[PDB]
Parts: sequence; C-alpha cells; structure tokens
Amino acid sequence: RIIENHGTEDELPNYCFPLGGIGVTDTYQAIKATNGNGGATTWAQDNTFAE
Amino acid sequence: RIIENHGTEDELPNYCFPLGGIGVTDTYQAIKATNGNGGATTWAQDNTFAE
Amino acid sequence: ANSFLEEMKKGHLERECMEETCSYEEAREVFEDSDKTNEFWNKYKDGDQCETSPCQNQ
Ligand SMILES: [Ca+2]
Ligand SMILES: [Ca+2]
Ligand SMILES: [Ca+2]
Ligand SMILES: [Ca+2]
Ligand SMILES: [Ca+2]
Ligand SMILES: [Ca+2]
Ligand SMILES: [Ca+2]
Repeated sequence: RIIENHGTEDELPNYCFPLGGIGVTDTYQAIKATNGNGGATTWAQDNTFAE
Repeated sequence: RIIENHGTEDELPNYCFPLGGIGVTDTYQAIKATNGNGGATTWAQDNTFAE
Repeated sequence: ANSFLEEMKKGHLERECMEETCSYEEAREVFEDSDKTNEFWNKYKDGDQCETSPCQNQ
C-alpha cells in the first residue's frame, strides 16, 4: 500500500568465480640453477618435473 | 512442518557482468575524413589519435 | 589473437593462426609437440623457404 524505499544495503561487491577456481592458464616449464661459474648464472632445465 | 509453497516472484532476469564492464573488444584505427576531391569521397588516416 | 574466453578452449589453425597475429603458443597448442610447430610457424613472418626450391639435386 505504501512504498517505503530506503535503498538497499550494499557496500561490498559480490563476485562469482570459475567452477575450478583458477583462471586462465599457460603452460610452463621447470628450470634449475647450475652455478654461473666465474660469470652470471646458468639456467638449465631440470628433469625431475614433468615439463 | 506445513508447506505454504507458491513458487517465487521472478518476472525479471538477473545478470552478472564483466568486472570492467565490456568483455571482448577489437582494435580499431582512427580514420579522419580526408574527403574526396570533386566527386568520389576518399579516406585516409590520422595521427592525432593513437593507432 | 590471445583474447579472453577465446583461449579458454582450444586453438584452431584457421580460426586464429592466419587472420590473426598468431604470436606462437596458440600456434603450438594445435599439435602439442615439436614436429610441425617450428616449420609451420616459420612461414608467417616472411613466408616459406621451400617455395623457391633453393637446394639442388633433391
Ligand atoms: Ca594455453
Ligand atoms: Ca604454453
Ligand atoms: Ca588453443
Ligand atoms: Ca581462412
Ligand atoms: Ca580463437
Ligand atoms: Ca579472432
Ligand atoms: Ca590457442
């Protein structure tokens, strides 16, 4: 009968997510760190981690 | 104990949106109207805008 | 190119890698290997080199 409008209480955005939780994706590959003897730093690829 | 089930009021649809407002896109190029000479209207590019 | 949703699926060698910049990555998930990706990609910066048939006697 009487419209009693106070606005609504919304100070926080409400977000929805990906069914899995993590967004996009990009392949990546593990590396290690053979010392950089006398020089900077090497950077090889370890074999323990699937690439 | 006793169910007064009569559905719900949903004449409107609800809709989320892209965190920033617009989701896809499509690069574009400014084309200032370097109009034609005499008859047919030609075009060109502008350097005032970005690319 | 590498837009959102887009890359939330799988690449297509006509869809993306031709009419688009086809940087790489999306050029590499179509095969997922090393056999064809290199050779294939080499022909879109400046073209294919075996078009000219440079080498002699097979
Ligand atoms: Ca990917
Ligand atoms: Ca990758
Ligand atoms: Ca892909
Ligand atoms: Ca085509
Ligand atoms: Ca695509
Ligand atoms: Ca596209
Ligand atoms: Ca792709």
